[PDB]
Amino acid sequence: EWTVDKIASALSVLAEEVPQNHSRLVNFLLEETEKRAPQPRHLSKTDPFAHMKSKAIGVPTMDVKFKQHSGEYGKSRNSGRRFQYPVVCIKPDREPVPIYYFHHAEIRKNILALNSQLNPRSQKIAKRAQAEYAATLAPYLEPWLRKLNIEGCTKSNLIRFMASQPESDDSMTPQQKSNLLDTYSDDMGSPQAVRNASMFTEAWDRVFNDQSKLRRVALRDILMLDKNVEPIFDNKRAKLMQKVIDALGSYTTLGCLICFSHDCEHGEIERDNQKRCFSLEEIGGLMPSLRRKWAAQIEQHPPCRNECYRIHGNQQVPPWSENEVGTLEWMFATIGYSQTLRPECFVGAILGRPCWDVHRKLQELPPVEPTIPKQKSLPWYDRRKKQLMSDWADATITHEHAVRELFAPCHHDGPCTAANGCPCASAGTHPVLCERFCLCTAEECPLKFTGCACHSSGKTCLQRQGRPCICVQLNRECDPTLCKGCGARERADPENAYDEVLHSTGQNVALQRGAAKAVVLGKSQLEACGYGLFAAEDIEEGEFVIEYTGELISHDEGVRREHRRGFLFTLLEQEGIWVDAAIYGNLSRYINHATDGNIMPKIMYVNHEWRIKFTAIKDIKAGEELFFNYGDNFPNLTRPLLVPKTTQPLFDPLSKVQLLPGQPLPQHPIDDSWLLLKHRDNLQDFIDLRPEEKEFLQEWDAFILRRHISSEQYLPRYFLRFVREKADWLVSKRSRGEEFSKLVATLLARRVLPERVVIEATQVLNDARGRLRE
Amino acid sequence: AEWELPRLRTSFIFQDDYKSQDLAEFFDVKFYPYSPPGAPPVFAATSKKHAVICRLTQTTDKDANPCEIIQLIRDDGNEANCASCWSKDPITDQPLLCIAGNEGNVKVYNVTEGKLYRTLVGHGGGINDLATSPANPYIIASASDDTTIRIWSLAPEHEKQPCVCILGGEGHSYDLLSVAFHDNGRYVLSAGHDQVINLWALPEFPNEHMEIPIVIYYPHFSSSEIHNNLVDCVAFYGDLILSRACHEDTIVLWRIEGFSSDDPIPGPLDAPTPTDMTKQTRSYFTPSRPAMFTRLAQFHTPDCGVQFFMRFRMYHVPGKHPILAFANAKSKTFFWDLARFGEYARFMADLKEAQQSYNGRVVVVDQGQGISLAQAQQVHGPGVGVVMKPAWLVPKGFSRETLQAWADMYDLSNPVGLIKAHRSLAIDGAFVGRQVGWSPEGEWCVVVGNGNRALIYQRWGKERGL
Ligand SMILES: CC[C@H](C)n1cc(C)c2c(C(=O)NCc3c(C)cc(C)[nH]c3=O)cc(-c3ccc(N4CCNCC4)nc3)cc21
Ligand SMILES: [Zn+2]
Ligand SMILES: [Zn+2]
Ligand SMILES: [Zn+2]
Ligand SMILES: [Zn+2]
Ligand SMILES: [Zn+2]
Ligand SMILES: [Zn+2]
Ligand SMILES: [Zn+2]
Ligand SMILES: [Zn+2]
Repeated sequence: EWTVDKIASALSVLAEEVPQNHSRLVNFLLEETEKRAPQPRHLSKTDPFAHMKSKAIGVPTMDVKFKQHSGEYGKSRNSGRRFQYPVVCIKPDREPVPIYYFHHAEIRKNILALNSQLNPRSQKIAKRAQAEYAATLAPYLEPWLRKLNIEGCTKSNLIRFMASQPESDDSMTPQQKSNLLDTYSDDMGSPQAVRNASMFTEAWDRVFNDQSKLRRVALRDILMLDKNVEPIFDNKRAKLMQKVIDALGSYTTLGCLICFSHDCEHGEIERDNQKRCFSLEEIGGLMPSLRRKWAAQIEQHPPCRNECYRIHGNQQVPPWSENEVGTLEWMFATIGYSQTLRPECFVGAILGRPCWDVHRKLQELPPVEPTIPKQKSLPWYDRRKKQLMSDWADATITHEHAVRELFAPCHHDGPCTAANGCPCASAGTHPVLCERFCLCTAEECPLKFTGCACHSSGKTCLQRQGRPCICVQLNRECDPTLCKGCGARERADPENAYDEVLHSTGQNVALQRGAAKAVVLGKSQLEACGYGLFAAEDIEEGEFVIEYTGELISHDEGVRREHRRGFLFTLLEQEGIWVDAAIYGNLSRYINHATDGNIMPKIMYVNHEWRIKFTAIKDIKAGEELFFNYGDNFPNLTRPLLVPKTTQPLFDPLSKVQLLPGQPLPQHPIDDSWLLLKHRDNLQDFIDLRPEEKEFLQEWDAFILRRHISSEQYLPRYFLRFVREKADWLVSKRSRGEEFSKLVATLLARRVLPERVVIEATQVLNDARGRLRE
Repeated sequence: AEWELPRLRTSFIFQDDYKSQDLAEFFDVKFYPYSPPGAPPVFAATSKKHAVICRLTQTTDKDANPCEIIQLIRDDGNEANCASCWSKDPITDQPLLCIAGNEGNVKVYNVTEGKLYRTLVGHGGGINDLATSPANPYIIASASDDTTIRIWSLAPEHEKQPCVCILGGEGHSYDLLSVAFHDNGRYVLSAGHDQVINLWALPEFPNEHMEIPIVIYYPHFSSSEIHNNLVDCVAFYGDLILSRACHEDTIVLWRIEGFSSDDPIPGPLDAPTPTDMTKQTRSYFTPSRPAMFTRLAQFHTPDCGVQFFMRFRMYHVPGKHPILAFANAKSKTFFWDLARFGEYARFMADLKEAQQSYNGRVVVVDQGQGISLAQAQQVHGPGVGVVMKPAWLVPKGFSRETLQAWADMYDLSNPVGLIKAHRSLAIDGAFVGRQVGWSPEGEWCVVVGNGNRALIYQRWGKERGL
């Protein structure tokens, strides 16, 4: 039977093995390192200096005074001798490149930055000391408990004691003391077991948390490192119909509406680097999107080669796991009331089961209400003629990106009016049009954007045409899906970027095409500037030159960064987003300022991204340097392609080697591996996700991110390439196909995957398994 | 003889060459590491404008000068220099000296014939440190104000584009001061004004032209927590780390949890990325939640004050004792012999064993005499305990002040302790030390610092009878 003092006595005796083991370990590692001392390598066979005698003496000449020393004192022997020496002068054959800070890496598209810490000093120092000691002592707590063997003095019971103590208020949280006492519970056992745990805790803090010191740690500090306590204090969490909803919640929470990845550059970062994905959850989760898919369905081929239910539909088939009933439920809900596609075939290939089997477990949906309250058209925008009229530049702020705040696209149930809380009509100073991701249909809603109306066998969708181009008026590029006359479907596809004959016809998609003009880093013609950007090919006035890409950051991160560094481009002034190209960007970060520029930036809306495009305002000959007038864009928040002949030295962007007039211009493919790795690890860091979802999420994300999709026009093609290149991999493990099956499920729920590709993937997966059957 | 520490033998002062009348400094010294074993050792001392190259020859005369200056090179450009390293011509095997400074270019000098071998261009700011790889003498690493490390190759296949690798990304965010190679030549440490120490894993480099250098975005270990100030010097000691920061007056011996140079070299996609912006340490190597590094020992280095860019050097050689050397900012040169720690702990063990195995009747006897444990046992027979005490343990049974003196120099039981220098040699006049360098066979130790002064220390001399 113990006291706090007899316990503090025994912890004192047990604690003196800590320095002993330390000395043992340091001595061991020192002895080990000495033994494996490295032999000096690459010795020459001969003393290369052997032939050289002292050089002491119109040659440049320099002095050296030598002193000699002896005795333990180091006292001299005299004032010392002086000698003069000839000096060999060697000039260098090359100039340094212009000044720069950081390695400048290229990125194809803007990336979303996290907020960084700005790194009282004494509290920082003291916490580090305490942390280092907590790690020293943690390995000892359980061997010592074992050795003392005081009833109720177990690691778990000391964790329970801590959670019940008055410091559970300043340290802990709703759900923090909840799920602590979920894994552990409250009961500490006998009345004497609770007394022991509390006397122990106090003896520990008396022995090791001596407030006189810097090397000091509370028991609480050590218990917090426990692998079962630590997850409770880690804020990296990703989160009949309620069956499906919960099955797809990973995909409806993480999957991006713009680019279809689950870790991408879209969405919002909060002050604590919690991220709201731009996902189905920002527009109401699964249900509003799905109840609408059905409502469109009610208001309206060949067999699978896996023993089609269409022909068969005995016994002798294995029992069904609940994992694989769910798999058929959620493919049944999100295919819904289809005519051209049924679950059985596709479930049949997701699970290794015959198509007739899933039909006799299937054979063995909430009602959908049909209303269209007819709204009067706004006088400033006809969506059927796709045209704006009269005072339109005053009624809306759809084109004034600087004044616009971002909102979740509307997902209400009625008309898009202030009365129903529609953000589009009413959140801003004025109405903005509803976009691709709003659940209205430009059929219900007069505010819906319908694309432009241009068609021309020549060039169209130009900066000024008889009827203007509504997309150009709204300062946006054309939508590959809405703008069906201009050729946007083919010209915004990056696979046609260098089809020069395609792009000589049909002109407002330069950012999505992704082809910049040929340009080249060099030393700027301007005194007091370092680097500049030089055109490498002739650019005609009006042509798009390049995009300003970089890290997207918020106002306060921008401030933190201007401090930390002792050039932050404004993208959205009122929302407070800036593009920072100090490290990540492209060659447009090197364009210099001139009041009389030859290019000009414009903020463009591009399929629910905002982006900075540079356009020529004069003819620019190859070799000319590019300037634009900075203006307010940079606030203080606090025919082979050839190196042109130019007066100024030019550089490879990476090697900083100097380019020679007329050799081939270096076009280096963009290195994105380091960027995939960050996104792979951001998914891995979620505590909310099982290993089997992580594995598939990370495999899809690695594929789809390299494609930078901005538009659902191109998803079905890349979705097909994924199932082809990965079908061998998807039928290997049963976890993988079921995860696949949820992705497909939530893409169907958004009507974003045509079912002509779902029946096609059913083929590739049945085939893939037929070749696995070896 | 093996226990001998150095003593001052020669000092010289090189004429002021950054004139404003006496602020000139020697910033680097390095002995040539590629001479056949036993050749007379040669070293280069780098001032702001000159490379002083001197041969050291042991003497029998206490008053002879062992030092002969065989070559003297001036950088005729506008640069001020502060970093050097050695390499070799890949075709001829002649010594090359690499010199680097504030214009951002590495000059490579053919020093036996007073010509420029070539220039390495590409850094966007001043270079503060150079290091040759122990595994390949044609591979040099440079640490720059521009935040990056560049890896250069003098091998013939890379003459048209010699930067084979840039260590960039967001590992460092201010000027780097220190770069160091592991012995295997694939692990590189970097440190600077941002207080971050980084460990990078270099790829194998193709033995053919590279139009661009490999770029590495993520170090495999990274921490700003080992020090609380700017880090100005870093080095491997085998697999262990030695490092130093301004205002701390220590050299920290520490290790990375789970790092062994006997495991396979991780690739670049094994690196840890910064998914958590509040974590100040991340590591690929981590084997309840453990430390990612652990402090081992702290060599006490008093009176550096606010001076930074002061560098230490360990002598680490098969079959000789490891010696850490460092000169502070008040004119003192400190030495530690790392093999005294084991012999002291071994001595204190035999002492405490025998003070219980004989109830205190223990006579302690010096080694380094003609007297064995066997001869000394004969003098009192099996009645008494005889324990052999290292000759270099000098008193200040044993006194309390003697035990505290010995514990201060040799006890490795406190990772936040301060291990006193084993020898502490005073320097005449005001002297801030910048760099230390050892001869191949370790009989010479050269310390260069301000006033363009070099202090030359010897041990194992041949002097006799003035
Ligand atoms: C961290 C410090 C500060 C915030 N910072 C950040 C960066 C990216 C950067 C750079 C740099 O990466 N530039 C390349 C470059 C770009 C990116 C764009 C254009 C149009 N043009 C360019 O060159 C350079 C300098 C700097 C300092 C002193 C200096 N002088 C001093 C006395 N006179 C001689 C030289 N010159 C340049 C600072 C930088
Ligand atoms: Zn996205
Ligand atoms: Zn079928
Ligand atoms: Zn609405
Ligand atoms: Zn809307
Ligand atoms: Zn609407
Ligand atoms: Zn148009
Ligand atoms: Zn359009
Ligand atoms: Zn168009």
